[PDB]
Amino acid sequence: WTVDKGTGTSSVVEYLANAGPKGTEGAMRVAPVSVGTNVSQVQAVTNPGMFSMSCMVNIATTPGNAGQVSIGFLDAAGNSLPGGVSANLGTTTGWQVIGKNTLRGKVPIGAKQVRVNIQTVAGADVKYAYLLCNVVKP
Amino acid sequence: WTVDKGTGTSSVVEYLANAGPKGTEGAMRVAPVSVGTNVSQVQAVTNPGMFSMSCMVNIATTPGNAGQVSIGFLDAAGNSLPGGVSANLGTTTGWQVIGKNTLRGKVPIGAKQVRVNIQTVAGADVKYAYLLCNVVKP
Repeated sequence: WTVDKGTGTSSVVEYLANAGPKGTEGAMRVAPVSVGTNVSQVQAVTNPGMFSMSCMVNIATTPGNAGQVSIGFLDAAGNSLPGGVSANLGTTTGWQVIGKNTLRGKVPIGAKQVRVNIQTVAGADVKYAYLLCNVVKP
Repeated sequence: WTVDKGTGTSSVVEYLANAGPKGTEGAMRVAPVSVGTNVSQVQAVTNPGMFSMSCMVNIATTPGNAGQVSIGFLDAAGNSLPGGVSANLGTTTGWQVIGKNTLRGKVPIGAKQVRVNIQTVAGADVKYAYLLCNVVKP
């Protein structure tokens, strides 16, 4: 996972053992300060395809929308393509599922890469687990 | 194939025509000096998957165990993952099959690349042929 805290120098992004939904699995806690932190991963993908992702998110505290989880597609040169999807985390506390009707779609024509990004706003304390994406091809 | 002789500048790694098991195919001869020579190749692979590999090896001379053939898995970021396997070449001379109950397993989740390494110890002279690995999946 690529952790970009930006200028948010003291932002806390940490692995926590036994902190997931069941208490037996790992979790990633992101607590940005002043400015937001983005955690991302990029992998190879090809058209045609269909995808759906689910996430386990536990927002402890937030000053508003806690952030967003996004899926983007890139061509061979790294340029963004149409077909991106995003799910806002909201403000409701407790372990919850993201995102049933949001993080889904078709693999865009020309896509070489798929990138997931987890954005947590400044002032939010959120734990993430089970970042599961599946891409099914014909 | 990537030939890494390490500190052994005098190590001999050569292609030999008509030197394989049948006398009609190519073979690679490795005769390392001072330190062992490692020949490797990396290719992309991802979960889900299962794999098995076989090798044809002819040990001409060896001081001890002639070396090993290994398969390892790496993610996109270059981290080594569990599920690696290795097969020792032993001391028996003549064309023989390596990897039957050793170079096999499941592709670990998160794996983005698979790397084979052929290791020949210093002072050993062995020929390799038919380095056939299969990952069953489309």
